[PDB]
Amino acid sequence: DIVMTQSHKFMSTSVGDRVSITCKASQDVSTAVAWYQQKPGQSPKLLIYSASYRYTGVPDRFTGSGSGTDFTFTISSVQAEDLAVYYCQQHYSTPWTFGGGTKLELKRTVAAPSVFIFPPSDEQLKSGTASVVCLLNNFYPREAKVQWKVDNALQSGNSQESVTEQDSKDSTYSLSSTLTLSKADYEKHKVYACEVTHQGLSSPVTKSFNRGE
Amino acid sequence: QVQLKESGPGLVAPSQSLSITCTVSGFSLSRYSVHWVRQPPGKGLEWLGMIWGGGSTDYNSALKSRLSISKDNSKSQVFLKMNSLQTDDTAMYYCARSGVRAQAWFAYWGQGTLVTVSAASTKGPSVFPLAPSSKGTAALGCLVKDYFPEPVTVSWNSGALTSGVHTFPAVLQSSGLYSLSSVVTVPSSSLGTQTYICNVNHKPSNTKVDKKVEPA
Repeated sequence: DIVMTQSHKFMSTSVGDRVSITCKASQDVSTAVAWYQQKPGQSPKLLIYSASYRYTGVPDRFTGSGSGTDFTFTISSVQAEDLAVYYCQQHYSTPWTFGGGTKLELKRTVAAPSVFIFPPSDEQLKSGTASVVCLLNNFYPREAKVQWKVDNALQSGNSQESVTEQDSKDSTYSLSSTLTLSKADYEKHKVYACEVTHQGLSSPVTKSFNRGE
Repeated sequence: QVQLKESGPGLVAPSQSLSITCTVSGFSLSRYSVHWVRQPPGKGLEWLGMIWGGGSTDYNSALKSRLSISKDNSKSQVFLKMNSLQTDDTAMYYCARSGVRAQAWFAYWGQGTLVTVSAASTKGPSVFPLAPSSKGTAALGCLVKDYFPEPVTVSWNSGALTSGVHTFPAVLQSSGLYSLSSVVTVPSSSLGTQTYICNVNHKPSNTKVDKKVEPA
């Protein structure tokens, strides 16, 4: 089998920049190399086939070159919506094999998060469990610290968080953190606070609610 | 327009088989090859096999003959069958149509179907509101909790609302059940007046839930 190697799993760039992604085959594959773009939540989309041909409807900013073992995919002016994982693939001989992908990530100016806190619903409280959720909306860069406090005491070990991929229009991330307590613990405390530290905030921002108020 | 769509089981118990149907439209299966490719969550792509317009098949040797493919040209269906599933077979499975110049590159793909290999039980979600604060941009959402396996989808106001929506990656809790939130920011001014409903679908459990989200 033929191995296709992309040298980087990640490539940092900025909108309007030219970026090139390399893919090297372990055997001479002539010009039989395709390039796909896989945006978050979607299947791969074919951009280039036979090393340098654009597929129907593919924008002119995408090109490919190479022949033999060394192939390059280039975006001549990166657009915000070009955030994706790019894969090369050889279509030279079976089994068809893919490179391991290179995720483009876009540098942009600092944006502070807009922070929101949500109490558990009374519906859920019937169930015996309380989930409190904190949303950090549309910030950059990725690095952010969310600290939960319940009656002013720092929590640890009872939250999980997740973060979206860079947005296709504004290049920001958003983050959800969920603090999980039993219903009896939630009912016994009064003040629930999400404290957010981010490069865009001159000091940490706290959003909070009082149970029952 | 050329379209392919997979239908798969969601969960397969270990050692048992996987059957996936790829229904296509927009083209004739007698004239194009259809391939199967899979992608473990967060990982890369692995080509599995193809069935030619004419009926012949070829399979990746790595699958150790566990995989076969058949089709029904008249009903525009291609079927993947793979025996003896184990952990490495957890993945999103795609069918794709190859180009004709046949070229083994893949010009059209289905949306894929996630197969999770697990001895656990399917469980549908509970859906709770994230009600917009009474204390101007407002945020509201839906918390989608305690389901298995992945995935769920969430749209808002049946797809009418897309702008400023953020649906987060699920996280698996220690119970073995997933939890996910979907939020959206909207103008405060719409809150008295605009109705906001998150529409949740969990196909593994054949479950659909709409949840009206209101100021409390």
